Amino acid sequence: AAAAMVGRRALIVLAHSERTSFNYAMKEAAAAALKKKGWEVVESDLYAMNFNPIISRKDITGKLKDPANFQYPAESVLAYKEGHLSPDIVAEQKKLEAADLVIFQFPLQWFGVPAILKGWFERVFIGEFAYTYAAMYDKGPFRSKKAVLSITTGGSGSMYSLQGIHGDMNVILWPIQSGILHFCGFQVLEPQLTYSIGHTPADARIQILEGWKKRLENIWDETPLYFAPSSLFDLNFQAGFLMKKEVQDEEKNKKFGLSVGHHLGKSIPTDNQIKARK
Amino acid sequence: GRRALIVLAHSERTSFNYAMKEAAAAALKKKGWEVVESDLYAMNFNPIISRKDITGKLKDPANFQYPAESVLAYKEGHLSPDIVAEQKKLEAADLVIFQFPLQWFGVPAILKGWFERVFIGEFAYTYAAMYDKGPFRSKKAVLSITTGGSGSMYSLQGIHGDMNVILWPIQSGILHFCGFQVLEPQLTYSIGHTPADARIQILEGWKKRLENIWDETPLYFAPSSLFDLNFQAGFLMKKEVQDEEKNKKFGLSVGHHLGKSIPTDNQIKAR
Ligand SMILES: Cc1cc2nc3c(=O)[nH]c(=O)nc-3n(C[C@H](O)[C@H](O)[C@H](O)COP(=O)(O)OP(=O)(O)OC[C@H]3O[C@@H](n4cnc5c(N)ncnc54)[C@H](O)[C@@H]3O)c2cc1C
Ligand SMILES: Cc1cc2nc3c(=O)[nH]c(=O)nc-3n(C[C@H](O)[C@H](O)[C@H](O)COP(=O)(O)OP(=O)(O)OC[C@H]3O[C@@H](n4cnc5c(N)ncnc54)[C@H](O)[C@@H]3O)c2cc1C
Ligand SMILES: NC(=O)c1ccc[n+]([C@@H]2O[C@H](COP(=O)([O-])OP(=O)(O)OC[C@H]3O[C@@H](n4cnc5c(N)ncnc54)[C@H](O)[C@@H]3O)[C@@H](O)[C@H]2O)c1
Ligand SMILES: NC(=O)c1ccc[n+]([C@@H]2O[C@H](COP(=O)([O-])OP(=O)(O)OC[C@H]3O[C@@H](n4cnc5c(N)ncnc54)[C@H](O)[C@@H]3O)[C@@H](O)[C@H]2O)c1
Repeated sequence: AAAAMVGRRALIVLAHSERTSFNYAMKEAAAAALKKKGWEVVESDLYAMNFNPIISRKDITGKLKDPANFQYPAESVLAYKEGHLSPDIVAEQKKLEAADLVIFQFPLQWFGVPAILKGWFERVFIGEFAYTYAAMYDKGPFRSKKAVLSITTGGSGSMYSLQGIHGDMNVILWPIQSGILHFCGFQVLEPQLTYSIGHTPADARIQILEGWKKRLENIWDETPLYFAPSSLFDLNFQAGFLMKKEVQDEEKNKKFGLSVGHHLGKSIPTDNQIKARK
Repeated sequence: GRRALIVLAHSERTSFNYAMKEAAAAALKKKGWEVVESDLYAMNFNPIISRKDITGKLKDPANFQYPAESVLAYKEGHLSPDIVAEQKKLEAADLVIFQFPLQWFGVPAILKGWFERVFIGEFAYTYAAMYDKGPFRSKKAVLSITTGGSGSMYSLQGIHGDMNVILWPIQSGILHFCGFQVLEPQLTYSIGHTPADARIQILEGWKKRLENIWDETPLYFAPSSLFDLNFQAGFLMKKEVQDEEKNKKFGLSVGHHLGKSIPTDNQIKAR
């Protein structure tokens, strides 16, 4: 009936302290659904792990190159290559290497990810492992993997609409989806947005769980979000990593920009960071 | 005698970030400001929200909810004392300066956590008082950021895309949301490839700016009065205001682009 997805691995990263939370419920739902379709599922429950989110010298267990002028980016890359990274970092890196699908489950906090997840990015997404300056965006190491955000908010969807007090949600997601995930190569799927979960009745919450589960059955066949391909740009320091001139000329006449970040002073394509286009 | 709080998020005293903090403190003191600091790494500050932040009796320990529990604790005064000490510095401060390196297109984890544990409901925001009506409307804030990448990379045509979009969640979502008037950010691009003689010039320029910082015009955000501030209306833009804007070519701000063009450098330069 569905002899598929049998070879495939999934990592679920959760950033909530309480097992009584709807965030925890969504993580359980995701794991169940994926297992049922024959995925292997690994988890990182950052609060349960008591994960340490602060970068420091202690992340390098070997010999620093220049302890007088300590620079986390350079020192962390050397340590990755020589294998004297702190073992909590390495364990997470091995889960990522193995995973084909990565799901991030968290509550929106101050228009962003929780501190503990931010720190996970900071300590685990090391140079050479997750990105290089030669291989950015679509050429990056994780180009064979897919990622998706599943977010809960306290505020209602109207508040994050084009005319809402808080403003467009597409703008809020951009730094995360483009700046962190796509930067390392991930194909980014449509975010799962659960608005105003605190004022949602029980019957509706169950529908949401059921809908999440249903989505996950075919998650791998979805079309990803649109980001400008790197090939539109001159990727060297002399050109300034600017958009190629021929591409500027092709776009001179169009009404819409390419993406939220590449709006080009024009209109932002509707729901660029929320819905795929095919 | 006005008061200033400088929040720093860098671990190394050898860093240009540390240099900029020292420069800021010197300049402000010279002009007769009182200067308080939060060096988050030096303080070994704890950035993770937990039950431990409430020292008293939880309202509902079976179904723990940080937003509700933190607000009760603020009102009854059983917040963890590390949180309270920071809150007292904020209350006193007229000017707040945030000094940090851009990390993953955002603030460092340790500063994010500072926001999460210190900007508690009732203290920093309510629901009645959002944005320009918020508790900190009498105070001014400014970001001072360093990046490794060059400014061309964050231009309209750069690989990384518009810097105005990157700053919006911080300046609007965190700072303006609580009432702060937000001043033009101090952006130091490609600090890694800047020599010592140039860095000292930059420090000197930072210092020069700070002598008149209080007289500057703040960034533009859509006033709250353009909106229907109740749950039934959905906090949407009022109909009359939608009609007045229907024909204009530019939107109001980065977040309130309204499907039109974003006013140039909305989050970087004042009017
Ligand atoms: C520091 C901070 C910053 C914040 N910033 C923002 C912000 O910028 N924007 C914003 O919109 N919000 C913000 N919030 C609010 C926050 O995003 C919400 O509290 C969060 O999304 C709630 O998710 P939860 O899983 O914790 O819900 P809970 O309140 O724990 O759960 C919601 C409801 O679902 C019920 N439930 C749990 N499990 C199940 C189940 N299996 N089946 C059915 N019902 C179930 C619960 O019992 C409860 O009734 C912020 C909160 C904090 C603490
Ligand atoms: C996890 C992580 C994520 C990152 N993500 C991004 C990203 O998304 N985008 C981005 O653009 N960058 C990113 N970076 C890079 C980061 O922003 C830069 O490395 C940072 O801005 C460097 O600033 P610094 O103060 O540490 O100075 P450094 O350049 O690291 O070192 C300071 C130098 O200044 C010198 N100096 C100090 N004081 C003085 C003085 N008074 N006079 C003269 N010289 C002085 C010191 O001697 C030293 O040589 C990231 C880095 C990390 C670790
Ligand atoms: N933008 C931000 O930075 C930010 C940060 C935090 C929260 N928020 C806001 O959080 C809201 C989500 O709803 P909420 O978390 O405020 O819900 P809430 O806590 O106000 O839920 C209210 C319900 O809980 C009941 N209740 C009983 N005792 C209570 C108590 N001690 N405290 C609170 N409620 C009690 C009320 O009677 C009512 O039924 C959104 O409006 C969102 O904007 C925004
Ligand atoms: N996260 C990011 O966005 C990002 C991206 C790329 C690189 N980085 C980091 O920062 C570094 C990027 O380099 P950078 O931007 O600091 O400097 P750079 O290496 O690009 O400096 C350019 C060099 O050419 C010269 N030069 C600079 N501008 C010029 C111009 N307009 N015309 C002619 N010559 C010019 C300079 O004197 C310098 O020697 C990388 O080494 C990496 O560590 C971060």
